[PDB]
Amino acid sequence: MGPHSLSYFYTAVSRPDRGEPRFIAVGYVDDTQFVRFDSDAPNPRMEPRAPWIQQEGQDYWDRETQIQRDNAQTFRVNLRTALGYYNQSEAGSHTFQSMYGCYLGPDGLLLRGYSQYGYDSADYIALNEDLRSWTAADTAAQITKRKWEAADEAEQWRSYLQGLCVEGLRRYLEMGKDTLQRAEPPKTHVTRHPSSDLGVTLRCWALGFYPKEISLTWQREGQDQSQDMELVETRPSGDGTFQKWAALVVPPGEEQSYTCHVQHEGLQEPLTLRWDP
Amino acid sequence: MMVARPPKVQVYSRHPAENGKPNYLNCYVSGFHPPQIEIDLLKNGEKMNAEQSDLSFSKDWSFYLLVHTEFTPNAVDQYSCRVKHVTLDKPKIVKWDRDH
Amino acid sequence: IAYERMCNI
Ligand SMILES: [Ca+2]
Repeated sequence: MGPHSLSYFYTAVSRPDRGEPRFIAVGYVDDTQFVRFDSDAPNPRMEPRAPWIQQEGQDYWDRETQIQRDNAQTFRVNLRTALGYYNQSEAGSHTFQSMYGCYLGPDGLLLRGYSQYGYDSADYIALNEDLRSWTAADTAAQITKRKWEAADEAEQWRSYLQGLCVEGLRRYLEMGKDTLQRAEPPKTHVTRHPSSDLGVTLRCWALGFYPKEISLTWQREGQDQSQDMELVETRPSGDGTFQKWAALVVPPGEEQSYTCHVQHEGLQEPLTLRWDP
Repeated sequence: MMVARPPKVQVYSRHPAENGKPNYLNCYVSGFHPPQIEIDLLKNGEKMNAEQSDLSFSKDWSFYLLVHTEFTPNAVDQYSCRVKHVTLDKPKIVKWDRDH
Repeated sequence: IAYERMCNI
C-alpha cells in the first residue's frame, strides 16, 4: 500500500445574465470521497459522503462549512478578475478550478504536497515541488505570481501542508482504518467472443479493486501486445471500488498462446491468467 | 475560451450480469469540457430515475460523472445511456451489453 | 482539514 493522501477539488462556473456562479468542492482520502460542498444547497454545508467522517463533532462541520462559503466568494472574484486579464467579454461562461493536497511519509510527516489552479481547462498557476515558488502558464498568470510573491503565499501553503494537512490525514486514516487502510485486490477472469474466421476476442477483466491504480497487460510468450490492445479507462463500480478490462483479437485456435498479467497493491504476487473454460 | 473536449461514455453493470438477478447499471462519462452536460439512462428508450455523482475532475482538468440505478437484467429489456453536450451535433447513445 | 484562507488571483 503506497503513501496515503488527502486532496480537495474545487470548481466554479459563470452563468451570465443568469445569476451568480456555482461553486462545488469535494474531498478525498486516497480514492475515497468523504465530503462535499455545493453552493446551491439550502444553508450549504460541508456534508459527509462516507460513513467514518460522521463521528466528527459539530465544531468540525461548522469550521469546514465556513471555509467553503468563503472559497465560493473568492472564486467569484477570481472569475471576474480573469476577464480583465484575458480581455474577455461579459457574454460567455468560464470555468475556474483548483486541486491541492498532501501525502504521508513512512515517518508520519509530510512526504510531498501540491496546489494547482486552472482557467477554462488550461493550466493557470501552480505551486512548485519545493513549496517556496510558483510556475505561471502565461503572461496573465505572471500577474498573479507577482501578487502571491508579494504576499509570500507560498509560505502559508508550506505551513499548511506540513502541519494541518498531514494532521487531518492521520486522523482520517485512524478513524476509517477498516476501509481506508485496506487494499482490495481484483477479482479476475477471461471471456471469449467469436468474431470471424480471422479472429476471436479475448477479454481480461479486473473487478472490485481498491485503490484505482492497476496494471493490465497481455503477452504472447514474453512479448507485450499493447499496440492494438483495447484498454478501457478505469471506471467506478458504484460501491467505492473500481473496474477495468483489456481485450485483444487473436486467431481462432491460438487462444492458449496469450496470457493476461495483473499487478495491484492488494496482490501478494502478480497474477497470470488465460482462457480456461 | 474555445476548448471543448468530447465525452467518453461507458455503460456497464456493477456485477457480472445474470437474468433475473438484481444488480446495478452504471453510465460513466469522462474527459469532457465545458462541464454543462445531460446524461440519461434509458430503459426501452425512456428515461430511468437515476442518481448522479458530485462533479469532479482529473489531472488534465477534464470532468467526470457517474449516473447509476438498480436494475434486474433479463432477455427482453434494452438499456442504454444517452448524452447531450456542446461537442455532440446529435446525441451520443451507447447500448448496454453484458460483454463490455 | 481544508486550507483556510485562499487568496484571490
Ligand atoms: Ca508492432
